[PDB]
Amino acid sequence: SFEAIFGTYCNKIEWVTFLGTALATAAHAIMFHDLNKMTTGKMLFYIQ
Amino acid sequence: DTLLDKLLNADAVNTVLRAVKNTADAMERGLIDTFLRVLLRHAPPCFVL
Repeated sequence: SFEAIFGTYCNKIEWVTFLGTALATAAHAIMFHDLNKMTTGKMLFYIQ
Repeated sequence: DTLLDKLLNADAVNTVLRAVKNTADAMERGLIDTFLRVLLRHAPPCFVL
């Protein structure tokens, strides 16, 4: 008798990246290491 | 560090160093204090002496 443990076929994970994805054309990703220190971000606009 | 951490860290350093520095000051002044108080507790007045 035999069991024939054949090749364990370790399926490698498919990688992603945020900027490589198509949502980053709507995003605008900015590192800011005191985001843990902001209250918020509150862009003022002047419209004539 | 996007530089706002750096003042906070060096002020932590300054606070610890000033704590130890004024601590050595307090140790010296407490030595002055208890030395003076021992001389007071071992010094009789002039109308006794």
